[PDB]
Order: sequence, then structure tokens, then C-alpha cells
Amino acid sequence: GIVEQCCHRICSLYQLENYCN
Amino acid sequence: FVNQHLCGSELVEALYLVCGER
Repeated sequence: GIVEQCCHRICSLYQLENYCN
Repeated sequence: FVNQHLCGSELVEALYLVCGER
């Protein structure tokens, strides 16, 4: 999940594109 | 934002940034 990957942990902005619905 | 946690409003801001398009 985006929260677990990017809020709880650190993600790159590139890893957010998978959540563009 | 580089190597930063992204939560709440700041996560929203990043998501709009990445998903915006012409």
C-alpha cells in the first residue's frame, strides 16, 4: 500500500506513479 | 522531499505532482 511504502517507509516519487488511477 | 517520509497532505501534494498531465 502507498501509505506503508511512502509514509511508514521511504519511497521515491517514481514509486508513486503506480497509484495514479 | 528527497529521502523524506510522505504522509497526509504532503503525500497528496506529491501524488498530484506525479500524476498530473497535459
